[PDB]
Amino acid sequence: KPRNYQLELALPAMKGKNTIICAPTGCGKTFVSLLICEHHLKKFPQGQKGKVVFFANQIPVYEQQKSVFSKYFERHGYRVTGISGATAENVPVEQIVENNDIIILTPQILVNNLKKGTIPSLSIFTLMIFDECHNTSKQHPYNMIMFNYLDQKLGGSSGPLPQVIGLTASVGVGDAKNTDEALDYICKLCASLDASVIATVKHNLEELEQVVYKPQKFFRKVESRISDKFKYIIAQLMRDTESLAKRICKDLENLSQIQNREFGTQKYEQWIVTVQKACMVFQMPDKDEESRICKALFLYTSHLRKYNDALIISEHARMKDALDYLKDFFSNVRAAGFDEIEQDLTQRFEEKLQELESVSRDPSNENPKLEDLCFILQEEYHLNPETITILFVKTRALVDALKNWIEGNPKLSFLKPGILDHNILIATSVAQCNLVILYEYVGRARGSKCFLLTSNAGVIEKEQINMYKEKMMNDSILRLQTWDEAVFREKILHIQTHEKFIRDSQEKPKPVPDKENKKLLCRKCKALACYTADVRVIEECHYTVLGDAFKECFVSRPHPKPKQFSSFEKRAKIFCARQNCSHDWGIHVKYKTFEIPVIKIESFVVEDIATGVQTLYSKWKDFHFEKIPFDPAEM
RNA sequence: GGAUCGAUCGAUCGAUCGGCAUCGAUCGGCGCCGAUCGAUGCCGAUCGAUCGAUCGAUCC
Ligand SMILES: [Zn+2]
Repeated sequence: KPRNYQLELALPAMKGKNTIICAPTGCGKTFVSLLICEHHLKKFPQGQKGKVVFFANQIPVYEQQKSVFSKYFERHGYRVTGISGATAENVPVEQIVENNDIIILTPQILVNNLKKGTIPSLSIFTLMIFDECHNTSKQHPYNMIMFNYLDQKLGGSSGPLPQVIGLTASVGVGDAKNTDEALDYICKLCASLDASVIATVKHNLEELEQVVYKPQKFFRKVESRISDKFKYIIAQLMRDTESLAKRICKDLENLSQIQNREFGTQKYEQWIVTVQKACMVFQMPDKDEESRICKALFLYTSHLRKYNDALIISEHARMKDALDYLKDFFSNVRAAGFDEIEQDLTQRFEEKLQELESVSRDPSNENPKLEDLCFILQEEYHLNPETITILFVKTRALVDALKNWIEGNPKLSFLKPGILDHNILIATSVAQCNLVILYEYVGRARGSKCFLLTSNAGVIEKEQINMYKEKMMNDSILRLQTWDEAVFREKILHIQTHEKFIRDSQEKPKPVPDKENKKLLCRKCKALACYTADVRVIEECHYTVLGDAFKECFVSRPHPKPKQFSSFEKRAKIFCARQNCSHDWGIHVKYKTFEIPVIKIESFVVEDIATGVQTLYSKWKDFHFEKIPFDPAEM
């Protein structure tokens, strides 16, 4: 039922000016959006009809919004549909838009439509609502819609432009340190989303706080381990692994430039990735030993990264969790290859494993962070026996690992399997949520706590300046609400005109396609896969090979999660077909009826025929060559 | 497969402050010392811009 708080938040969009409204709940935002839909469609007289469009970023919020919009719009004679990825092909989108009003499409569909040529203008819609509207920052699908609207408006061909109301729970601060910078960022958001009103609660603050989460920050800066025997053993393992890895390259230190590469840190992982991408462009002209040293090194660097991830886990989660992580990696990599390099590294791991299992089983080497995490979990489960603890870690490799520690520690018995009837849920990004714990990271039942366990004070100072930024954002929101309307309209017109001018400034022209027929090699294996003359791009994004000689150069493996993206259908994952390479290459797909595997340039390297230089690319847009479109008449 | 966002970290550049090292100008005392100003190199603290890596999430 609509209360005075929702009507006070929904007041400035009744007049007909765009808003960036802020409600801290989700159901209140949904009710306000439904109220704006009701008042906006009911204001039209006979002979005209409105086309209020709702945008939802993710699939579950799209399904929730589609269910709510279908449930409420039953007694008003209003039709409701929503389009998504599994709905995109089905029937053509122009017939859905032209024969309905309340489209709840996800924004990437509209971005693809306005890029294609369908939906010739944004003036068909009469109101536009943006769920989670502070995402309109840079190159977002919401921002692509807003760039289209600003090019339609400021170009001089503006017609019946839609109202551009928003929906969020936080305006955001960004890279702002002073109050003028926060005001500049909020004005930049208001100009990019093209609004002159920021609606927030100013009078009915008493009934607002009945659903507000209101966290209680309880930071605990607690020191790390002292007796690092496992770190000593595996650090010696990286030391002699890197020393034996220098028997094939005499300039491994000259490949990278990131110094202070201490083990167990993200800086070491960055050094490992940089030295892997530095070795991956190897051009020794023997072309038979080159595959051998590239395969050997790649095994060395994947072992090094696996060891570094083992100490990152052992720093955060248990010692034994690092041991099972390394044992699982060696068990999965033993079946992939049986050469001298793999056997040598595996027999080195079993020659260290006899002391590794002795060190890991020692109960005097437990992590102190896990000890006081168990202590605080014990005391909050003792205070209340129905606490749902959310646990935020940095990586998914910890997500099961801490869970195994939850399945390993005998002092706790009220913790239950909840890896994401579940007592504790451990995840990485986002319900009751009575307790939140952030383990080295940076709902209902009000009175919640948000513990933060870090071995560094930088995260504590970041959360302190985050609280200062929240207070300063609320102060800048009140300051912008105190301003006059016409000066704010002139300000957002100036800011969005400067934004449109600097957007048209960064319009790079078409790059030229390189005329040579370049050859693609494996990342880890350096085998002849295909030439670029046989590389056809299908829908200006996806690339494939129609070569008959390419068909025997790969092998198949069953896909764990097939899912029909766009008009394609996944069937299997393709891999390199050799003795001990087994490198990922792409994915087996069906377009309409053919089975032509689509590759990714991420797991490939590009070599030219004349110069012979090997180039490393991560996205297909960075690759500039003769992009011949895929013709179905050939194969 | 392709795109998008967020957190941490790295590289480069610029700005503010402090410290070390070096070269010149003025004043005072008995060639030496104290003070300030001007310039260069390095490091530390903070901020901004660009690029990248990892991790996570999202969409098509
Ligand atoms: Zn291969």
